[PDB]
Formats: sequence, structure tokens, C-alpha cells
Amino acid sequence: KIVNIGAVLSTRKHEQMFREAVNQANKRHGSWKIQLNATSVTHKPNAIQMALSVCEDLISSQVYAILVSHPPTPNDHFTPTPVSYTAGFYRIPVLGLTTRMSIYSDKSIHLSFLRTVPPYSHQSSVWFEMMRVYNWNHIILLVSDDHEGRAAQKRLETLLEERESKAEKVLQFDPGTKNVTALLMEARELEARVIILSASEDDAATVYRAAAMLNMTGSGYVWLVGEREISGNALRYAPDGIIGLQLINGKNESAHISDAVGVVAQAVHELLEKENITDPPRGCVGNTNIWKTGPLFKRVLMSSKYADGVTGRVEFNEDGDRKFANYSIMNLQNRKLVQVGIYNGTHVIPNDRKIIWPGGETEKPRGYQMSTRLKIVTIHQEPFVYVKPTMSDGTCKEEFTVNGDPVKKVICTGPNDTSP
Amino acid sequence: NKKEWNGMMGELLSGQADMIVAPLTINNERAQYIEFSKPFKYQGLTILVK
Amino acid sequence: LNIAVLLGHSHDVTERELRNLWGPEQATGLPLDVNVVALLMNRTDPKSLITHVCDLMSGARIHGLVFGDDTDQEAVAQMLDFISSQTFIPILGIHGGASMIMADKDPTSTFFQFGASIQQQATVMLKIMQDYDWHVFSLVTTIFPGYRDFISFIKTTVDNSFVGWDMQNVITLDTSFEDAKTQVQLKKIHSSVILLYCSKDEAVLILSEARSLGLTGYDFFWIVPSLVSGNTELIPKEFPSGLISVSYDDWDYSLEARVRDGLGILTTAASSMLEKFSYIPEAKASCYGQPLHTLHQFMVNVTWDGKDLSFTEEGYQVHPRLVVIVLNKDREWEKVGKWENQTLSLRHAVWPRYKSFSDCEPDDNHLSIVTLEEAPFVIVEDIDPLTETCVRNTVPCRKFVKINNSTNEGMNVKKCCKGFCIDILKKLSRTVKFTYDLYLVTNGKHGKKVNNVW
Amino acid sequence: WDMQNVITLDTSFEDAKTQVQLKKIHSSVILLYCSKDEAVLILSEARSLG
Amino acid sequence: YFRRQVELSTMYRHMEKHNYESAAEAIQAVRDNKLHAFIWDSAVLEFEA
Ligand SMILES: *[C@@H]1O[C@H](CO)[C@@H](O[C@@H]2O[C@H](CO)[C@@H](O)[C@H](O)[C@H]2NC(C)=O)[C@H](O)[C@H]1NC(C)=O
Ligand SMILES: *[C@@H]1O[C@H](CO)[C@@H](O)[C@H](O)[C@H]1NC(C)=O
Ligand SMILES: *[C@@H]1O[C@H](CO)[C@@H](O)[C@H](O)[C@H]1NC(C)=O
Ligand SMILES: *[C@@H]1O[C@H](CO)[C@@H](O)[C@H](O)[C@H]1NC(C)=O
Ligand SMILES: *[C@@H]1O[C@H](CO)[C@@H](O)[C@H](O)[C@H]1NC(C)=O
Ligand SMILES: *[C@@H]1O[C@H](CO)[C@@H](O)[C@H](O)[C@H]1NC(C)=O
Ligand SMILES: *[C@@H]1O[C@H](CO)[C@@H](O)[C@H](O)[C@H]1NC(C)=O
Ligand SMILES: *[C@@H]1O[C@H](CO)[C@@H](O)[C@H](O)[C@H]1NC(C)=O
Ligand SMILES: *[C@@H]1O[C@H](CO)[C@@H](O)[C@H](O)[C@H]1NC(C)=O
Ligand SMILES: *[C@@H]1O[C@H](CO)[C@@H](O)[C@H](O)[C@H]1NC(C)=O
Ligand SMILES: *[C@@H]1O[C@H](CO)[C@@H](O)[C@H](O)[C@H]1NC(C)=O
Ligand SMILES: *[C@@H]1O[C@H](CO)[C@@H](O)[C@H](O)[C@H]1NC(C)=O
Ligand SMILES: *[C@@H]1O[C@H](CO)[C@@H](O)[C@H](O)[C@H]1NC(C)=O
Repeated sequence: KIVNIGAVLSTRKHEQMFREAVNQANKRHGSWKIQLNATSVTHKPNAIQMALSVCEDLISSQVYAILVSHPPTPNDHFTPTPVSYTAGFYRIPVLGLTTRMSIYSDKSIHLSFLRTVPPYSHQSSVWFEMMRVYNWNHIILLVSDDHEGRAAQKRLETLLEERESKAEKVLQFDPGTKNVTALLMEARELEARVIILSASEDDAATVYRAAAMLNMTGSGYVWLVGEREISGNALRYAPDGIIGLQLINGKNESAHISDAVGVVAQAVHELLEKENITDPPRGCVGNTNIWKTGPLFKRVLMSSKYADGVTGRVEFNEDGDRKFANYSIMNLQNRKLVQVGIYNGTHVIPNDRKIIWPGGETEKPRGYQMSTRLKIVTIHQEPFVYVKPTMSDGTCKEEFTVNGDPVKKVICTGPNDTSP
Repeated sequence: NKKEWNGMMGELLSGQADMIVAPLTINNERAQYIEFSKPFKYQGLTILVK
Repeated sequence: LNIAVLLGHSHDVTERELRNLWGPEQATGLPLDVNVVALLMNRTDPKSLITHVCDLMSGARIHGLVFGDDTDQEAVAQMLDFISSQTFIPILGIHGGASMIMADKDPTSTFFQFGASIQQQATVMLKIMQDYDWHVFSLVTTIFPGYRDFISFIKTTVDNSFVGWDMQNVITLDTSFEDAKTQVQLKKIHSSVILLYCSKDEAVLILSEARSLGLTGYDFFWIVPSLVSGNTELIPKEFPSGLISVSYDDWDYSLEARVRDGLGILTTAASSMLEKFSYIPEAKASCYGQPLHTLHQFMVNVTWDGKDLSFTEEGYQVHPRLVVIVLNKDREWEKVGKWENQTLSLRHAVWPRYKSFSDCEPDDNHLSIVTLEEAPFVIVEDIDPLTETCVRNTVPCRKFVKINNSTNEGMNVKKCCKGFCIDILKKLSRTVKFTYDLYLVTNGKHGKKVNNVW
Repeated sequence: WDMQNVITLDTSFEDAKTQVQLKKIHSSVILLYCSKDEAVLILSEARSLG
Repeated sequence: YFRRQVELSTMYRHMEKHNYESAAEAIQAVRDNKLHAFIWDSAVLEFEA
């Protein structure tokens, strides 16, 4: 008649808020004889013995939900992976709350991982909403993180399946290098100016410095970044007038904990109304038998529909992501973050503030400038393409035909013979 | 086991070229991959003998 | 160097044959101190994994971990990948859940598997479909994960193959089927070859709906991967007898030969890396407590005793050993074909019918047709080596060519045919709309009776 | 006339063996001869078939 | 275009042993009476005639 909830939480004030939310979860659910216990664990700077302590403590506690709620970690790995893997050995849902990596989106790897935050590729759909507003077709993709790069390419092809257009340039490379300005100039020679960037803070600051030194931040250059690219030294290296995104209550932990408590509590009270109740065994010593209602409780969590919370309509898709997310659209006006738009789950509305661009007017810059110098290639056709060597140095002998027509030649460039 | 093109099509699809100005033999295979313009030349085939 | 081989098995596989796997193996020993530690584990919990890793990593700095699994848990390989990411030790997965295919590795992890991924398996299955001219097909994808990569790989493979595949649109799913909206998509199916990517408990309901909708006919084919086909003992009765599967589970090569090949790869990598850099043994001292020269991108070039055991960029084998099996009428996964380096071998080149999938299937529509090699009638030529496909007017056939006169064993070489009677037979197949079974005779000429024997 | 083979029903359909004969239909004009009660089920099955 | 023609595979197997790099190589080879026929466009050979 008890339900245990495991948590990896640091601060004592948010532990008290979590215990208060557990205590208030049994308020409106009547005088039913179910009980709710909570067990929270603290930090150690390592990761192997942390995984050991948490996994055997949650085996000895026999919990149903495992929560990790640590945004400001000094290690940039952001890996609650081993506790989720240990719970996936018995198919126990771990509700991740902080990270947004696309490696957690693979349910074949993370068998029993759920989360209430989407990955950044859904922001590209918001950027596809830009394509629904500003009517721009040709884009320039730049992704350094190859763990999420294939998922970003997949989401981009899924978005472009509707219009049946094609991305003009895609780029994937190893993060850490600095001489990527050649591909930046190759994208500069293209007609489009739409710049989509998906990397960490260091590569974003590197390409900001590369665009600042080569002046790729002038008129018409479309810049469109996210929350990871407007933090750290990338915010210092950002040009004025850049358009970015903001997660509403993305780092606000206190209401997020209460939302997670409400989700887990209504999931448990939904599961108590059905049959075939199983319990996690003492899997540390002599128990390798899996928890048989793993996918059953996962199917319970699939159809979880909610109506409570400050954020709003939290809802899981087939990937277990977040539906109907309020986003903000920010602008950098003279090294100051200025809000220029709001976003409900389907539509963008700009606010009363104006949209000041890094180029000219406040309207949208049509960054689709066709090539005024069309690169012409041809084969040496014998009666059609006459190729003559130069006389002295790069010159053409202006000979005249028998019908009074002067031959208007052109300075072309060509190889001499075959490759052997 | 990947299909690739070469020649003028290989230099055009790589982005290094913009417009092939050449007597392009219009067929059904290349029409599936790129768009075609109106033909300026109209002729057939023949056999060169001595 | 110091390599530990721990095995979690239920079958009585002893340990002393691993002690005998040290002596005659590595006769040309380039490391001066090669030692093995053979251990057997009875439980399969990750607590024992962490405990034995902390024992053997502190056990005189073991740099090699080899694990095989007997259970059906794919999370054990993910735990060993996390252990290889934390401890920076090259760890190899041999059998079972240690060899189950995972999607994406990490540069921090040096874990590797001796298996066959779903992409190379899809390549082999589309090679099978190309070798049979089964160009009109379909694709049904459920909500089982790892499915959009499968669809995209099929799309790129159709866009990069000389067939020009007549592919029906993808039948997609959202939940367990209501048989209301999925019924319309299943009733769009009129093609023969049906591809599917799901789990086993989903596949039971899929095959039950297909039998309920009559999709298990003699014309209709069913090709499934190795991830849906689980234990060889657990076969439910709802499977159609003739179910095509491709799995790398080879019973001819035991676990001892596979771990011997893994030890050969480890010693090859150690001997080739010792020739480049000196201070090669570098591991972590102990688990309690708060790397440059690695073998993560070094043993791509490897070949042990002539066996092409090279490694991919994703961490899998370049040329694994795929096994094509079917389901016979005796409800057993019958071993049929094996796979070469890049090309495909077929022990049964004659494609069997298995026309009676159930008991009440009265069907007599196939026709056995044989002809003779004559020049103005049946032009018999080789298959095109550029396409490995008979061109659209030519039809494939077989010819049982013997090797010698010493043995009666031969091979059914597949060739292309055109001409007059080929066009006659194709127009008969256009008009009557039947199914034909074309092959060649190897006895000889038209006919002659020798003592009541034609 | 280009007449396709006669699709003969047997009982109230299991939608297993009759569907095999219904998927053989590639013609345009479908000629149906039945009563009012079975016609609803036949048209619903044909709408489910597309 | 001849590869699409599924009834002239004999010419496809015959011409693959003598394919040249450029058409001017074929003009020079038939100029030395080493070739005998060459499929080509009309007006180019009309201008060369
Ligand atoms: C935020 O939510 C509101 C209410 O759900 C949305 O309003 C409806 O949105 C749908 C889809 O765009 C429209 O078809 C309806 O006509 C809208 N209802 C109304 C007001 O008639 C709204 O679109 C969302 N975003 C905003 C504020 O635009
Ligand atoms: C309830 O949780 C508390 C805090 O984690 C723990 O000390 C206690 O063991 C649990 N309840 C029991 C079993 O008394
Ligand atoms: C090397 O990086 C610098 C960064 O400023 C850049 O200016 C330069 O173009 C790069 N060199 C190449 C080869 O791209
Ligand atoms: C940098 O800005 C100057 C004007 O201050 C401009 O002339 C130059 O073209 C810019 N650099 C490039 C190559 O964009
Ligand atoms: C955001 O933060 C505050 C303080 O933590 C708290 O009220 C709650 O978590 C959120 N609500 C707002 C908008 O104040
Ligand atoms: C538990 O599941 C099984 C299999 O679906 C079912 O037969 C049984 O009725 C369920 N238990 C109860 C008490 O409903
Ligand atoms: C976004 O916020 C507004 C104001 O709180 C709210 O009305 C709306 O429901 C939110 N968006 C969602 C969750 O659809
Ligand atoms: C280019 O080819 C011409 C003609 O054979 C030759 O005269 C010239 O030397 C070549 N260019 C080189 C190799 O510098
Ligand atoms: C096998 O299981 C027993 C408990 O029954 C345990 O003591 C032992 O350590 C296990 N390991 C071996 C030696 O297989
Ligand atoms: C691979 O390794 C062998 C070791 O002798 C070496 O000779 C060869 O050059 C290398 N290259 C290949 C074939 O990958
Ligand atoms: C298999 O092995 C041979 C010999 O090394 C090699 O030449 C061939 O390319 C490989 N491919 C085949 C035919 O499977
Ligand atoms: C049998 O093998 C011998 C080996 O020399 C060969 O000469 C002979 O032609 C073979 N017979 C046939 C025709 O298979
Ligand atoms: C092998 O058998 C063939 C059958 O036609 C025959 O022609 C040939 O002479 C035989 N070879 C010998 C010499 O055994």
C-alpha cells in the first residue's frame, strides 16, 4: 500500500518543496489507504560510485519513479545515463528534467526514459514556423554535434517533406577545429543567407568570431540561433540584431518539480485502478528476473493527459516529448536582450516591440540574391566551342571573319590534356 | 554501393558550376534529376564513313 | 597484455578450455607479458558487472575485457558501453545480449561488438530481393523505435540501386491497432513481398491480422529481421511456415572460436600499437578516487589468420557472417544460406514454394516449365556483371552445372534468357496471368527412349 | 466485352478469402447482385478497401 | 540511349572494346581508315563534310 519515489536532488529547500508536493499530492485524492514515500540523494563529484550508490539505494528502496534535477553542474557531460540504464534493466521509467540531448530520444538505447522537455530539433519546427511567416525556402545548415546531427537532418527532412524543397548546404564536422571559414565562404557565395546553427557554446563563439572577422554579419545575413548559442562567450561574441529563442521556465526548477510530482502522482493513481500489480524485487542480490509490467506501465504513461500546472498542457507524443510549449523569441538590440515574439504550440505572434535587423529596415531582409555572375561550364565541342591558345599573355587575337563579323571571344579557363 | 555522377553533371551537382551551356542530349534519366529548358538545336543521328 | 574474459552462461561451458586458449595461441608473441584471466559468472545483474570491473581493473591493471551473454537483455551491452566510457578500456561483446545491436556509440567509449547491424542486414535483404527480381513490394513500419533510420536507409538504397524499385507507400502505425484506420492502410496492400520492422509481441498481432485479412497467401511474402525473431525454442503457432529471416547466429562457429578470434584481434592491435608507441599499457588504478594513445580508431585495419575481421567506423564488423534462414513445414528455423565477404552465397538457389502455409489452403496455380538451349529460340546468356540483374526482356533461369565427373555434386548457376520462346512465354504470362517456374534441363537433348527410359 | 471472372460469395464474409477475390478487382465498373441487407456490408467492405 | 534499347545488347557488347575519349579521336582514327562507322549528331558531321 506504499509507493516509493526516488530523486537525485541537491538543495534542501527544493527537497522540502518536493516533500511538500508529495504531502499535498494526497490532499484531493481522498482518504484512500495508499502511501507515498520519497527518497532523495545528494552529490558526489565522481560518476561511477554515484551510479553505484543511487542504483543500490533505489533497489533497496524499490521506487517507481527516478528524477534527476541538476541543471548547474560544473561537468559539461550532463549524463544521468547510468541510473536510467540500471532502471531500464528492470524497465522502470526515469523522468529526466534538465538535459535536452538527442541521445535520450532514442528509445532503443534508453528503453525506459521519459522526459518533459523536447530536444532542440523541435525548435527547427519553430524555425519552420519562420518559414510559415517570413516565406523563406533555401537554408544553410551547420551542425557540429554529430550525436544530434543525424536527428537534426532527419527532422529537417521531415519538415521539408511537406513543401518538397531541398536544403542548399549541410555541414557536419568534428567539434574543436577552427579553420571552417572556407565552407563559410562557400556558403557566402550561395544565393541564400539563412544560417541554422546547432553546436555547443565554443563552436558557436568560434563561428561568431569567424563571421565577425570576415564581415558575414552585414546586410541581409539571416541569423537564427537558440538558447545554447546565446550563453557564455557566445553571447559576448554575438552581433547586435541576432534573433534567438528562450525556454519559458526552462531553468525554473521549483514549479517544474511540482509539475513532475503532479504527473507522477496522477500516473500512479491511474495505475492503481487496474489489475496485474507487480513489484520490483531485491535485484542487488540474487534477483535477475525483470519487472513484468514494464511496457504495461509505459503504456500507462503513453496516454497520460494532464490539465494542471503553471506551464500548461503537458502531453506526451509517441516519443514521450512535450506538447504545446510556450517559447519566447528574443532579439539582441545593442547588447541587450529584447523580447520580440511569443510562441504557443502552433503559432508565432510578435509582441508590440519592433524587430530591428542587423542590416537595413525593420522589415524582413530578402536574403535570396541570385548569382549575377553565372558560372558557365562546357565541353570542347568541335564546331561549337573553339578554344585557341593565347598569343602573348592572356590575350585574344581579335581576328575578323569573311562576312565582316568580329569574333567576340572570352577568356575561359581549361586543362591541357587528360589526367595520365 | 552508391550512385554518383561525373563530368559536367558531376561538376554541376557539386555546386562548383551554375549553368551548363552545351549541346545536352535530352533524355528521360536526366529529366528526373534536373529541370530542362527549351531545345535550341533540333537534329538526329547519322553514320560517319569515308 | 593482461586480458580478462568473463562469461555469463547457463549452458555448462567450463573454464579450463579458456586456460588452454593461452598456450598454443599467439605463437609469435610480440608483447613480452601476455596473461589471461578466465572467469565465469552465474548472475546477470549490473551490480556484478560493476563489482567484477572494479575487481579486475584493480587486478594488476587488466587492459582487456571480453564478455559473452546467454540471456535476452540488450541493456547489458549498454552498461558495458558505459563502463568502457568511464574506465577507457577496450571491451568486446561476444554472444547474446552482449552482441545485440545498439544504435550509436560515443568517442569516449571503446566498446565493440562481434555482430551484424540492421543496416548491413537490410543491405543483405535487399540483395536477396534483387537476386529474385521481387521488385514490387511494400513496407509496414510500426512504432518500434529505430524505425525512421530504417525508412531513410531504404529510401537511400532504392535511390542508389540499378533496380528502380516499385515500392508501395509506407504503412505507418500510431498505437496498438484499432482495426479501423490501420485497416484501410492494410487493405491498400496488393503486392507480394511485405517488409516489417517491429517487436515479437507486436508481430503476433500483425500476423493475426494478416491471417484475418488473408495476407498470408502463396503469392504474398514475409521477410522479418533478426531482432523480432527471438529464441529458437519459443516459436508460437501463428508464424507462417516460410517466414524469411536473416540472423548472424551461426551454430558452426562456437563461442570459443569467437573469443579466440577476439583475443587474436586484441593481440594484433596491441602488437601493432606497440610498434608505433612505447608506453602502451595505461589503465585506471581503482574505482575509488576523485588518455591520448587509444585503440579506438587504430584497429580498423585488422586481419586475423586470413579472416576479414575488420572494424567499421560505427564499431561493428566490416564483413560479418550473416545466415539466411526460413521456417519449414516442421515449424523449425531451417538453416539455408550463408554470406560471403560482400557477395551473397545461396546453398538453396532453387527458391522453395512452401505453398501450404496453413492446412486449408487449396492452391494449384504454379506451373513447372523447362526448355532447351537453341539459338534462334532461347538465347541463353550470362547475367550482366554491371547490374547483377537480368534486363527487362530477359528472364532468369538456373542450370545445374557439375564440377567434374568425379562427383555428382554441382551448382545451380543462374543465367539470363531471351529470344522467341521467352517472348511467347512472357505474352502467355500477360494473357493468362499465372505464375511460372522456369528452369533448364541438364540430362541432354529433346528425347530418345533407351529401353523404356526417356 | 472485357469481363473479369465472377466473384462468388459463400456465406457472411470472414473478410479473409473473399478479400482475396476482391483484391483481384482491377476493373472500373463493378456489377453487384445481392439483397438489401448484404449490400450495406458489401459497400462498407468496399469503402474499407478503397 | 542504346542501353535503354533492350534489343541491341550485341552492339552494346561490341562497342565497349573501342570507345574513345573524344570525338576528334574518332575523326582522326577514321581519317587513317582505321574505323568504319560512328554514330553521331547530324549537323556537326554535315559541317565536317
Ligand atoms: C494558442 O492557443 C489558442 C487556443 O487553443 C489557439 O487558438 C486556436 O488555434 C487554432 C489553430 O491555430 C485555430 O484554428 C483556432 O481558430 C484558434 N482559436 C480561435 C482563437 O479562434 C492559438 O492559435 C494559439 N496561438 C496563438 C495565440 O495564436
Ligand atoms: C521512507 O523514506 C525515508 C527517506 O528516504 C527512508 O529513510 C525510509 O527508509 C522510508 N520508509 C521506511 C521503509 O521506513
Ligand atoms: C583558419 O582559421 C582562421 C580563423 O580566423 C581563418 O581566418 C582562416 O581562414 C582559417 N584558414 C582556413 C584554411 O580556412
Ligand atoms: C568588412 O567591412 C568592410 C567595410 O568596413 C568591407 O569593405 C569589407 O568588404 C568587409 N569584409 C568582407 C570581405 O565582407
Ligand atoms: C519561477 O521562479 C520562482 C522562484 O523560484 C517561483 O515562483 C516559480 O518556480 C516560478 N514562478 C514564477 C513565474 O515566479
Ligand atoms: C493480467 O494479464 C493477463 C494477460 O493479458 C490477463 O489474462 C489477466 O486477466 C490480467 N489480470 C487480471 C486479474 O485482470
Ligand atoms: C502559454 O501561456 C499562456 C498564459 O499563461 C496560457 O494561456 C497558454 O495556455 C500557454 N500555452 C499552452 C500551454 O498552450
Ligand atoms: C600543353 O599542351 C601543349 C600541346 O601539347 C604543349 O605545347 C604545352 O607544352 C602543354 N603545357 C605544358 C605541359 O606546359
Ligand atoms: C554464484 O552464485 C552464488 C550464490 O548462490 C555466489 O555465492 C557466487 O559468488 C556466484 N558466482 C559464481 C562463482 O559463479
Ligand atoms: C594494414 O596493416 C598491414 C600490416 O602489415 C599493413 O601492411 C598494411 O599496409 C595496412 N593497410 C591496409 C591494407 O589497410
Ligand atoms: C572476398 O575475398 C576475396 C579474396 O580476398 C576478395 O578478393 C573479394 O573481393 C571478396 N569478396 C567476395 C567475392 O565475397
Ligand atoms: C574433370 O576434371 C579434369 C581435371 O583436369 C578436367 O580436365 C576435366 O575437363 C573435368 N571434366 C569435366 C568436363 O568436368
Ligand atoms: C566427363 O563427362 C562428359 C559428359 O559429356 C564427357 O564428355 C567427358 O569426356 C568426361 N570426361 C572424362 C574424360 O571422363
